[PDB]
Amino acid sequence: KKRQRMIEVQDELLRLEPQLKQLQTKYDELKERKSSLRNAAYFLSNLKQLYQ
Amino acid sequence: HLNFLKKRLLQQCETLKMEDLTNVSSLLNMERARDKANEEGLALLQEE
Repeated sequence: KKRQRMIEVQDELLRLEPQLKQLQTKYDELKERKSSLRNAAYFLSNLKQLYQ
Repeated sequence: HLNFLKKRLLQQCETLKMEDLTNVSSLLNMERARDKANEEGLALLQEE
């Protein structure tokens, strides 16, 4: 069980690192993808909707 | 009855520790109590 505890913590350390990287990627992708187009494709087309 | 008891001695000794067995048996008994404590500790910690 103690060896199993070390293995699970090793998975738990790996799981923690993977979840931290995945959540960092999640926040970055959320911000970039969700807000860029809703602001760029909005404004760039709204600027086109303005100027053109 | 004492002669017959020496007879019991001569009867079962041929055919076939104790204080140390008793003391170390008790010692291992609380050692295994501490052990089931470590088991509930390790099992519950592994479960969480």
